[PDB]
Amino acid sequence: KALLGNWFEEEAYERDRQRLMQASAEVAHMMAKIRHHNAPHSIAPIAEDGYLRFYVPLMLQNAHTCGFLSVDLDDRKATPTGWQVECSTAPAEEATSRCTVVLTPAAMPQTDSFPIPEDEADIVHYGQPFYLMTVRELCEDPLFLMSEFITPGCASPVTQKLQHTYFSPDGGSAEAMWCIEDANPAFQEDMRDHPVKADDVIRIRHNMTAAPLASLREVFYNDFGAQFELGCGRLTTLATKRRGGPPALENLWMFIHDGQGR
Amino acid sequence: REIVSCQAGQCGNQIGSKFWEVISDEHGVDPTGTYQGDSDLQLERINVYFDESSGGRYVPRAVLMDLEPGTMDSVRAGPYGQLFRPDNFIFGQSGAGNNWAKGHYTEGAELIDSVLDVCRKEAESCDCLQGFQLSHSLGGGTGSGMGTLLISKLREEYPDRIMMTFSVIPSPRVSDTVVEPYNTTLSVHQLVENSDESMCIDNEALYDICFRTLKLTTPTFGDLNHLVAAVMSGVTCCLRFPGQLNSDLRKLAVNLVPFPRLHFFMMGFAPLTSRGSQQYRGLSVAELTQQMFDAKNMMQAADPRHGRYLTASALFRGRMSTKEVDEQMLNVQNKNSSYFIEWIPNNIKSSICDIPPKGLKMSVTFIGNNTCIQEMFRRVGEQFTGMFRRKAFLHWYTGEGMDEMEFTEAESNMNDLVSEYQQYQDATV
Amino acid sequence: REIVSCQAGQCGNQIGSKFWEVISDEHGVDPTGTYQGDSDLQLERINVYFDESSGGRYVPRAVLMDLEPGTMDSVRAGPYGQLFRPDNFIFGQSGAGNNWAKGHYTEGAELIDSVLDVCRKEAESCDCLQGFQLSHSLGGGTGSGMGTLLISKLREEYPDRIMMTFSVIPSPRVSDTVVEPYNTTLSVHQLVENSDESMCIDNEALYDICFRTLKLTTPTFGDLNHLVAAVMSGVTCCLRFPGQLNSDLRKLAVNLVPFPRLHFFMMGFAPLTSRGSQQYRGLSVAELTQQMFDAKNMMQAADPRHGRYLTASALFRGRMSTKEVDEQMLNVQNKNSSYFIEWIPNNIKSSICDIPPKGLKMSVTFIGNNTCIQEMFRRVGEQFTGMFRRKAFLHWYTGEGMDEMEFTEAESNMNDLVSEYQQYQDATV
Amino acid sequence: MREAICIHIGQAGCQVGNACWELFCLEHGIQPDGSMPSDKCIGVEDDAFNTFFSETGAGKHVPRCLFLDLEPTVVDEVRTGTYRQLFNPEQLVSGKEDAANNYARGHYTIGKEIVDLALDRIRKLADNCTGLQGFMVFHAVGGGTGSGLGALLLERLSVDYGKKSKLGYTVYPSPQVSTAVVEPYNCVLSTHSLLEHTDVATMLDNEAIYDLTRRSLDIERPSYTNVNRLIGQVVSSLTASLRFDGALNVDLTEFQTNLVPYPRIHFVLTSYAPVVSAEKAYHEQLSVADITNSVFEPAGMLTKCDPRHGKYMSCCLMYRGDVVPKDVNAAIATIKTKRTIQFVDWCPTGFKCGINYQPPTVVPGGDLAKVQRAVCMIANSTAIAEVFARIDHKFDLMYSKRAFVHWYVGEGMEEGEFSEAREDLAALEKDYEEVGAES
Amino acid sequence: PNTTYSASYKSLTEAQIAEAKPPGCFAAEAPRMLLFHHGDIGNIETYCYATSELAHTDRKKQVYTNDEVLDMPGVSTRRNKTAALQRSTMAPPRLLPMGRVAERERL
Amino acid sequence: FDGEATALEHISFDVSQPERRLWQPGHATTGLEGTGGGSTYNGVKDPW
Amino acid sequence: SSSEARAERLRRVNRYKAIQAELARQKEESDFAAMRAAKVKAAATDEAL
Ligand SMILES: Nc1nc2c(ncn2[C@@H]2O[C@H](COP(=O)(O)OP(=O)(O)OP(=O)(O)O)[C@@H](O)[C@H]2O)c(=O)[nH]1
Ligand SMILES: Nc1nc2c(ncn2[C@@H]2O[C@H](COP(=O)(O)OP(=O)(O)O)[C@@H](O)[C@H]2O)c(=O)[nH]1
Ligand SMILES: Nc1nc2c(ncn2[C@@H]2O[C@H](COP(=O)(O)OP(=O)(O)O)[C@@H](O)[C@H]2O)c(=O)[nH]1
Ligand SMILES: [Mg+2]
Repeated sequence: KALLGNWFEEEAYERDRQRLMQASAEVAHMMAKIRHHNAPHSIAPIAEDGYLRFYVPLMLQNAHTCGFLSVDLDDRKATPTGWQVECSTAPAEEATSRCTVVLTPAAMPQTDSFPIPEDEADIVHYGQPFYLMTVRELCEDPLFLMSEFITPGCASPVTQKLQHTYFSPDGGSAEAMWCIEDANPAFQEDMRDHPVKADDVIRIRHNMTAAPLASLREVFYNDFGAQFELGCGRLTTLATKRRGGPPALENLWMFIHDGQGR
Repeated sequence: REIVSCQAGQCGNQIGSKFWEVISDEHGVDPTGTYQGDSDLQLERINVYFDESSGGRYVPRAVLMDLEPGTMDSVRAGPYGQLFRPDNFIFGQSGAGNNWAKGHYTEGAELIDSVLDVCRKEAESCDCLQGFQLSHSLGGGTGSGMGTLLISKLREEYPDRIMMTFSVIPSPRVSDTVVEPYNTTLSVHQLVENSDESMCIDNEALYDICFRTLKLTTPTFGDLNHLVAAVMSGVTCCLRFPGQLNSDLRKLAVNLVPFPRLHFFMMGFAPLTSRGSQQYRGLSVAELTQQMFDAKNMMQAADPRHGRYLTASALFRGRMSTKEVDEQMLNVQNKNSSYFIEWIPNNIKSSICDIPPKGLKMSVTFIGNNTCIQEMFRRVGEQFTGMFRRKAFLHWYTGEGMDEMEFTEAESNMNDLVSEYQQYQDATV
Repeated sequence: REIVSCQAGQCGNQIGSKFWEVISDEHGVDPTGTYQGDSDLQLERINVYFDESSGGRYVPRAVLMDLEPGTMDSVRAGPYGQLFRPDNFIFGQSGAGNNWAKGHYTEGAELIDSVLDVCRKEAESCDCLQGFQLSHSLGGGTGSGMGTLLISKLREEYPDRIMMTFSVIPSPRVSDTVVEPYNTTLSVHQLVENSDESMCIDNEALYDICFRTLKLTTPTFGDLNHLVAAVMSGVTCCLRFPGQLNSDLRKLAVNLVPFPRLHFFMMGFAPLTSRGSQQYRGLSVAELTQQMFDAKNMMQAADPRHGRYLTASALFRGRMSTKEVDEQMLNVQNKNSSYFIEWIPNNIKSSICDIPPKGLKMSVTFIGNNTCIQEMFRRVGEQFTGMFRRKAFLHWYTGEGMDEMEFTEAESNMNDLVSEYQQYQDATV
Repeated sequence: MREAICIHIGQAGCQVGNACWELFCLEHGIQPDGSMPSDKCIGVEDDAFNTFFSETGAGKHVPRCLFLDLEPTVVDEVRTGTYRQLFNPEQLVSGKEDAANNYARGHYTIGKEIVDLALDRIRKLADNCTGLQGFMVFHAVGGGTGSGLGALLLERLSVDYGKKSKLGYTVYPSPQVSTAVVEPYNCVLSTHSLLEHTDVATMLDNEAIYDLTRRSLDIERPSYTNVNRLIGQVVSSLTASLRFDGALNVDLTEFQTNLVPYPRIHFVLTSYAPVVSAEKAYHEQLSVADITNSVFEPAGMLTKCDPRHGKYMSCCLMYRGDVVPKDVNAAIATIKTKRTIQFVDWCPTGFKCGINYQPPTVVPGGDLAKVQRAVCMIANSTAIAEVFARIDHKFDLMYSKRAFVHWYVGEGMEEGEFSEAREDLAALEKDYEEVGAES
Repeated sequence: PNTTYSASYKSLTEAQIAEAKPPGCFAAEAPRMLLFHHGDIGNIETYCYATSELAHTDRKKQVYTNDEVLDMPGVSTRRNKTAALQRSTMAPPRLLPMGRVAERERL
Repeated sequence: FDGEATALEHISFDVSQPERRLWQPGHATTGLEGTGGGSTYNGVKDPW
Repeated sequence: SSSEARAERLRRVNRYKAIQAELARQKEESDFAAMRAAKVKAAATDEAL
């Protein structure tokens, strides 16, 4: 441009500015992360009897937010307990590798529960503890969904009404067990050996806390958009003495390959 | 060496529920009773707090007791509603009305029979009872009066056993009752006579801790219950797990109680860090000792500088060498000799458990028989005299058949214990 | 060994946190606190400015101090701002209001208790600290008033320990405050009686270097603080790194302080060059020495030509031969003997540090106790006395709490030290 | 933190408040419904609105304002207006009968029956604010409500909230244009209150704004709307330091001590530049030095009081936009070298510089143009004695034989109050002359 | 049929609200190396070598000449403590079961 | 000698009381191998 | 906490500000180069015609 003043010095300043810089890399990394997370995954269908199966990819859907359980691999925390990867509920169209999960059996049953039959070895039964694992493609280490006790420094990411649920590689642990139950707490006393059907609306409990998984439909903006807060805790319209009546839609879930909640 | 616990009142019910929360977390016990620990260390001494069934289910040795039925109707809806025995829930039709007289003489009496029945069940179910723990609040009617009645009957039945008492001392800064001084005065002398050594909490001290140490805004009573439950779990750490320097409740009482009446202790936990400062702080034994002897970490609304430590106990937890944990407290004694007492050389007693709490490399629970414990009793006595001079709120107590002279007897016991603490604080060799 | 730093006010806080970026760069520390240095030369003395946590993160020994929550939020505005410990962030609800009295007596004094608490905790954390460091500006209220208030207790508690303070003294050309002469006059006497050595920083000379020595078109405060960060890194480079000729804080003090009242240093940096002409400047010790002693390069807005160097110090950094690092000092002394006092032969303390800042071949920091500090002190004292004669702006201070004649005492402590520098400016043997 | 409570006394105060509040909503991105859109691009919400807006659990932002006026027309029309959902239905107090341009009526008869409720609303505003910085009272002493009720309110604030900072943006009578015959009476009666219980008073005469907008915006007939837009722009420039971060941030008490040399001297002029129309906004290079020179120009001032007749005692320059601490320094140095403006001898520095990175916003449908940078003045100078010398001369002219004084007497005011205010204004002349006198 | 308040203080749309506030100016700060660097800024080198390490070495194994000791771009090869520290503190990121390892250490 | 490392290698996966290990196993993968088909409630190896 | 939340907001707003300034400089340079190339090819086409 005009050579008034210290034009040569400004030009050298600018040129060495770009030289030292040598934004675009950050945008490319962001796009690569989005592509890696949203790489579609094939979830297994319902075969023969409509019973949920183990060792198969599946989509976990909430009945209130209509979203699916998802985990964002970045934005973590390194606590003494281990790695802390934030999980939430997101509105997804296809079964992306980010928002898909697989159920695997756990070690210790109820010690009151019945021995599961040989033919139903691969079928998850009501109240049978299981780990929720991210599929292989998301990350070469396994991530396990687990909650923990509500403490002074433990709560939901923004709100504090529910507990802190998260994905972490600290699997094969007591905290990482999750058990399955039907929509009615009253009816979850006699169906404990029966297989769980896929098509029915269903509910997830965390064994250590004895609290059901839920999502408050509270939006927090994560790097993938606007996620719904996810936590553990029984939510009821009336704060009665015992609660446990008509379960709020926060705590209801579903594990169907085909079909979606409303 | 089983320790069998009881929870009296709704305060006691909540504090014991989250105490069992912490204990089940440490021992790997699921809310349904299944043991799901990682190593055999948890299972080695799981019998102190739980007993196994025919199917292997672990049941806590806990007795839930309260005149108000709603508290135990609701605790069944908690995480461990199904963990406790169904027959260990002992409820009355109506609450004590925050009335010590009817909680200890009229409504407690008709229910203390069943409470003693269940307590004897749990006591005789074990091969060697180590202590009767009881968590309650002294500012209420059912927690204080009926709890003290339970303590009296337990002391009569088992004179040579430890009487663990976790009593929530009420404070006027967080006062939510008006018969607070009455109940505190009527329960404290029963605690003095019928408990080998007490363990006393303040809601306001816990609030100060959560304000200026944890840096947290507005949770419910769950935070205070979590801190007190951590202390309750840590006091028996050496009993429940191996360590370089083991200890038990009787050893703690021997090392902390120089005279039978002087058995009130203030507690402190370490380490405590804010939500976003756990990894900004280096967990070391020096930091743990500093937090132990820091006032803001004291869970008791008594200033340690006003008094002197008769004795102190440090139940440390975690892998660490013994010299930097005992010489450190020798050094703090050397630097704060004015805060200690001369005629007891090395008021400090140290115990080491080798299993730290989950998520912490090392920790410690502090216990102190400081003479500053008399501040709360002075305040309670002043409030009691102010209320009693005008005979205020006394017809409720006198209508339950409790005598007039008992209030003066409680006043005399308060003055006697305060005089003992003061005359041992200012005593010279 | 280690030096614990404190930052006061907006200027001091921003300068110190911008310096912590330079320190973390030198020691190979990411904002997350993890260590990434490629050699043990950056790790063997990392404890000088850092302390390790449980997870290995190196937290700076920095005590941030101000009265503005916004200033506490924006002090960590740099990329390395997350490195600071959250508990050290201490601030008041209401700012100083550009008032020395408010920062020193009433509103900043109620927080100096917490300042001393955290500072004493950090000092006791290390083995034994070699000295304290401060970064502040006398133009403002909270940086000057409460900074002097803090160094008061620092000197009282640690009488025999070094007290370095980097004080920014604003000039009337660059002045943006009317109570600036009041604050400077009230703080200078505290620096005199409180600090063993204190270099002065003037935004006028800083801007002069940024305009016609760096030849930059638009440097803001962020680029302005770079010279200060570089020089206050080179002051302790010898502490943090090896060298052919070591030095430390007392090394510099004993050689730059002939008399106790003479510890105000004007000081600068080298090498400096325009970004249009780096590849034409041949980096050598002769060029370094040439650019050390010229008036423009030094970052104090009073030329050395009107004064006589009482003494000077040259902290070189980088692998350089010891012959010409010091015969250059000899040669400049012999060709400018009129600019150096005769009664102190060989006025130059030359020291060599082994490791220069990374990305820099060689560097040197110049710290001189020349007598033209009386120039800044006169140009501020004349304003102070002119604005004090007519009682201007004194009502804020008097209402805030300071006595009327305390300002007369401060002016006296200006004038006596000004005369002290005068009577050695033209001293004869 | 840093909450500031806005009070609007009288019709002029209410309309100035409406202008500054639409400006604040525009700056903070608040719709008239009271809601703020979620900034999805960043993902976490600002806290800059806290100083002027209080959050509700439903996410609605309630302004921290109290509209106090003794007659219901303006407040009812606001209740009917666009910002009805935004404004709190309370804190919008309406009287039943107007003060009728009577200081005695606004301070002695109608003032008492509404000052209790006004203080109740003020307390409900203050206890919400956990970091209350101070009060900003917009009013015109020329009228009856703004004079009398304003004086009473200042009395109660001074006696109940201690030494909390108070910023009285007062519209004083102009040299020639005035809309009342008893306006100088109200002004001279209210000078006592604005001298005793006002920490910093800001001059807002009308002719200066009128001619500034006429010649700078090239607009033939702008109105109260435009002058209130300028007043809101000035107050927003003054208060933006604590809302948006800058190179040099100055709070209310931060520049109060730098502004006020003596407790009796707190009446300050103001100006703003560049106040430039869109047509010529993109042709001139509005540099920092250029805008500083425009501010210091006696014509380019929001107060009709020539500074050359007096001497500057303390100037505070609030820059917003892409200014740099060295461009402001260079402008300051060049203008110190320049001699047509005089600074008092006992204040060598005499300059305060605050810098903010937030360029001023533009009100849609307004006259101010989009400019990259701007700067406002708070100048305490001895020239302000001129306006008082005009107003007290007018008061003496009408008081020589007691014009319009039976109205004040019949409202419970003693005849000696006028005389008392007269020597109060005489002392406010004398102290300014003394501080302006050379040592 | 209308008032001045209605005519001037009109309703505002979302786009108008967004456009009224202008994006604030961003202060420009020079990088650290940019302000203090000499030579080629594109290839920044390091001089973290010790004079004692370079001069005093096993002469039979390896020798550094005088001018090479005085100036040479590189970093010292003594990194045992740094290697130990990195080992202690061990494209989707890796999240090892350090939590389970810590639990096993605790038990 | 890495005492903690060899402890994790051997002691953590060691079994001291196989009776207890079978009776109340937690998250243990060692020692769970018991008698193969010895314990059937039917009391006979024959089908139910 | 309020302090950490406000500081993190400052983090992201400053980062966004820096990116905006950076690609504003890039778009200025790109527009300059595009104008240069467009007029060079326009002059070539004019001479050819
Ligand atoms: N700058 C400015 N001045 C105004 C505005 N409205 C009124 N004024 C002036 O303020 C002066 C005093 O106000 P008043 O007209 O008396 O209204 P008031 O303040 O409510 O007092 P009352 O008439 O008793 O209700 C008038 O003479 C007007 O010239 C306005 O919107 N902006
Ligand atoms: N820490 C804690 N304290 C409690 C809880 N519930 C009540 N309190 C305290 O107990 C006191 C009231 O005693 P109260 O519960 O009525 O006694 P009770 O009726 O005999 O059980 C109050 O001062 C509370 O501070 C709780 O869940 N946790
Ligand atoms: N070099 C430099 N000077 C600064 C900076 N910030 C403020 N200042 C100077 O500090 C003076 C004002 O100090 P102030 O911020 O009021 O100090 P405080 O009140 O203690 O925070 C101004 O004259 C500036 O020149 C900075 O980042 N760098
Ligand atoms: Mg009116």
